[PDB]
Amino acid sequence: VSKRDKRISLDDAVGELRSGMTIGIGGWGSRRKPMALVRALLRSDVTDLTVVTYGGPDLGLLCSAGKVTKAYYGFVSLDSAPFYDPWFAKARTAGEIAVREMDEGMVKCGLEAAAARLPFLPIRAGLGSDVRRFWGDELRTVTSPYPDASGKSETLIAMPALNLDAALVHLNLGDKHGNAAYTGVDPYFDDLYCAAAEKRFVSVERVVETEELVKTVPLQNLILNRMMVDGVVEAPNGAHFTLAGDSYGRDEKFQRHYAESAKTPQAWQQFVATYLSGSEDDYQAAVKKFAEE
Amino acid sequence: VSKRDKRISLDDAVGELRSGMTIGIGGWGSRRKPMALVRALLRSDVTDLTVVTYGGPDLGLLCSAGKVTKAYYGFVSLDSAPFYDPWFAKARTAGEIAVREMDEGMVKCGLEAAAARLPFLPIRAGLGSDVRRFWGDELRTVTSPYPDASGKSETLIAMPALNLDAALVHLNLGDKHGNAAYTGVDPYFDDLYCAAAEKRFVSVERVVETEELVKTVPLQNLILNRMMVDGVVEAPNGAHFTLAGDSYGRDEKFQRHYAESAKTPQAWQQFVATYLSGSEDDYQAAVKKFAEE
Amino acid sequence: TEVTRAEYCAIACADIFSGAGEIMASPMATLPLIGARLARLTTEPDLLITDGEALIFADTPAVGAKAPIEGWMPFRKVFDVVASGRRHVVMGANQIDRHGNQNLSAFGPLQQPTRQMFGVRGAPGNTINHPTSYWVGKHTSRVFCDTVDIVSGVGYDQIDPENPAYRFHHLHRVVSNLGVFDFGGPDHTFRALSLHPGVTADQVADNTSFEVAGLADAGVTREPTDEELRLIREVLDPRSLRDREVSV
Amino acid sequence: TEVTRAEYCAIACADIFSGAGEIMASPMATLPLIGARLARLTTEPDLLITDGEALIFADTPAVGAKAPIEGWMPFRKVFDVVASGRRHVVMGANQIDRHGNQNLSAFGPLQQPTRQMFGVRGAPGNTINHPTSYWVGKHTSRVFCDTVDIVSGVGYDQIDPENPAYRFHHLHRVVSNLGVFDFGGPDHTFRALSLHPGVTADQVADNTSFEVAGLADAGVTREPTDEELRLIREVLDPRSLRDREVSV
Repeated sequence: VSKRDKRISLDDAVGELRSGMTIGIGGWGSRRKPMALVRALLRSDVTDLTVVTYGGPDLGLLCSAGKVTKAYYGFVSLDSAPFYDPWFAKARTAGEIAVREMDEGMVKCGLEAAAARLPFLPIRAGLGSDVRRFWGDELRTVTSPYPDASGKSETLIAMPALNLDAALVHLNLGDKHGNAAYTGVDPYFDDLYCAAAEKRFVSVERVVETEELVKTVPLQNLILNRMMVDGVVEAPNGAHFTLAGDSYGRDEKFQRHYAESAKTPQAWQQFVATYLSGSEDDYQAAVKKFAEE
Repeated sequence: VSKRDKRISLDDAVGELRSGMTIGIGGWGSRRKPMALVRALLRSDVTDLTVVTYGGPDLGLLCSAGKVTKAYYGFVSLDSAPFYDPWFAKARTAGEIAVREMDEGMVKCGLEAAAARLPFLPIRAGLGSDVRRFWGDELRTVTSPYPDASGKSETLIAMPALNLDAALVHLNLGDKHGNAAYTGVDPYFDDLYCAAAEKRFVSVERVVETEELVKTVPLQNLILNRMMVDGVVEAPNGAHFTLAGDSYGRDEKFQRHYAESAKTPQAWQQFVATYLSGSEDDYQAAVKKFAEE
Repeated sequence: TEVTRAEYCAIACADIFSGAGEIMASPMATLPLIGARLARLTTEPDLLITDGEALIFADTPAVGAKAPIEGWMPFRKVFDVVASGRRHVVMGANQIDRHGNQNLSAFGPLQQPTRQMFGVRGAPGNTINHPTSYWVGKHTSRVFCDTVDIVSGVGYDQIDPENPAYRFHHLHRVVSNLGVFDFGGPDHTFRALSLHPGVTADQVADNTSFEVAGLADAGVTREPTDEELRLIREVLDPRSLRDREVSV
Repeated sequence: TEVTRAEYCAIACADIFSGAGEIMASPMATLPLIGARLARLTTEPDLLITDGEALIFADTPAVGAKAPIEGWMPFRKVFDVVASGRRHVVMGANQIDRHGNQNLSAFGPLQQPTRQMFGVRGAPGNTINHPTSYWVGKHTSRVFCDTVDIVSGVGYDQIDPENPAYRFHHLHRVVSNLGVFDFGGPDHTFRALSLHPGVTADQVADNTSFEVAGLADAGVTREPTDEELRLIREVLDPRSLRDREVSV
């Protein structure tokens, strides 16, 4: 008898997604984004998405394809030059997406609430700010049933659970059952995204044996167990062009090429035809040839 | 210019404590308890304590000295034979302490609330159970301002913050400024105890250079930073007779001797005179001679 | 067939996890532990199991044995698993009443008990969040009593149907040295599903304080398969540790 | 004395942390970063500082340099620090109004801006939880305006005095290329503490949309000590990166 073999292709995983889903995307800004899974989304007809993210070029690419209806985020950033994602900017200034922009800590809190199957968690962040106006009646307060020592009761933001239909995350190593690890200095929040979601897809740089996984990294880096994953995709360089812990840094030159290509119809159509219209292997081959000028 | 040198003695640290304080004690059951700090408490006149703990022989020893007025705990256990702490049992059956016994997960939740300076966090654990009767009106509920998809609003336990006057924790390694790490398979909750407290005392097996600390353990084991510690005590074997990660296992024979000594006046008086009436060095010498029979 | 009462208890504890899928099996006694691991080696390979301390096992080891690991499960993360619902715990019990209220905390008054055990531990969070089953190695009227002294495990008559915070409560099975039970009797009352071979209905009735639903009609616990007997006797419990925890 | 405007800005940014003690200094721009590290090497050695990614520095490095580390501060743990209050952030700002409401999110309507930046980031949580200061390298009436487009940083006129959830709000300083300011004017309004040498009151008034409290009486920013000048010029910013971010 055997544990479930969850290995699937990029297209297989996106084949499990549906238009109208709420999808959380892991990583942070231009850091360990599941970019291969995002490119597989772009090739599909899945659209009308509600996206929950610490936004980077994942959200930009989805906006470039008109696939985003509503976005929950703490920021959108490319981290390095040119810093602002041009497609998010275009979607925003055109009013093409509804936003529930929020404080960065509120994203973590919302995912924690969903992970614990709670309808809300209280938080100070958001009070007194225009986060209240971004959300309107979708963001309410909750009053402590215990007053403070002064006799006054605190009224806090009731951060609602960020329940997800699906989570897309990219990690450095994993086995075929969904045990997975990060390498490098930060897990970001990918464990929380998986715990907040119904369907969980993890791409990894390399699929290894379980025993190989657990002898390669410290215990503390094993941030996904089998209960947190539904499909495992082997995607070497699958975070390109974002950084990926100890595996590789950010492809800064290509990120600049991505951003500049958004500026004109001819440049973007060329970027689409060259990088976004074939397989992941086609993309990786084209990125390799770009690197060699 | 230099960072604060927080190195102090066991008696110095207890000298900062006051009768009537709420003190959280780290570790778990008979696992990495700050036993040297507890013994320093026993030698002092500090009493009338409210104790917050995943209880083990720390709480038993404090109960043996009549130093506990009220106890917040998820359990009390010696983990191994004879499993039940005899002094906690005596205090309970004599009605010598008030208890706010709670589900194990509620302790973590209460410490998290205090760490975040929140008055409560919602939790399911406790509902429908006699945790409600242990606490009475000290434990109230909170209703979600968001109904569930059915139209019904969840009403959950509002776990109050477990704010501490002081935290006592023991870790395997630390520097003289309070950066500290565990070794072995579990941090337990010592970071949360420190974050929940006003005054924070950490005993460590060995005080090392900062650079030695950070090259000995993975990043993820550095569970205390300087903002979480007020005093650092070098206490080799300072968790005896509980286990301590990779440093040493539990002194099972001595734990049995401790428990059996509680049974009679003559045995306990002898245990007090032999182990609890001198310095930590006196205790360690007596435990060494016990080991050699 | 030369199957012992302990071996019937073992396969009954494995059957607790039938249909469990990819959740954490948390057996808190030797027989439920043999059962969980027996299930994992037969029909529930996707169960997660730990070493009882902080490590998730990849392979399924003998009782008291180590195995290669697949993940990390320190105590603080267990509480995340509990809150997520993806778990089925098998707890012991000092008292269980007719609606599944359970006590492992202490006997007597809450603030001055007559006998102290560990306290409520995780029983309140377990029973409010995810499937919970109980193991009782010596089925007596003192265990199965009309009223428990302290409700550490939530029974069915505590549920508020208007409050969805209670919607995950589910007491799956009680396995004892006499048979297999659930709370599927009328009004969610203690109900006999099977009696182990050699156990009579009168023996169950004489050792339960309240009426057991369906007792007169309960069949006999199934035979273990040859494979289950091999796994119990050769792989999981070669040292007969199961027999120490099963009365008659 | 041959001190540049950038060097006055550097010591003014160090003075932000005077009396800070053992908290996390989170400067989000080059001048505040030089200031925080200058403070750490002079009068505030117990400040915690990171590499801006995930590592806590033991020693205090030059801008853009690595140093031996003393701890781990991944992004998820930063949010714990924020909620704990043990932090003083120095943020940039596209707009700051007279009561300290701040905008770094976007310009124009919330759901269809005219210009998009990063969004609110951590500004709401920062300003509600712990001391917050602002750095403005080009002091203009467009930055210091009557009304900000989007309140990402909470100003003093948002505070509900009946709700203790607001009790940790505290905007400490605004340092610009023209001087040092706080919100200690009447009704917690923008107030001049010092003007850097060579800056006139009229220059501040002409480049601020609203009245600056105490402007006519504000003195001149202090001289750096010789030690501060050595640390800025030899240790922290030998490559003159400070001059790139300070206008005139």
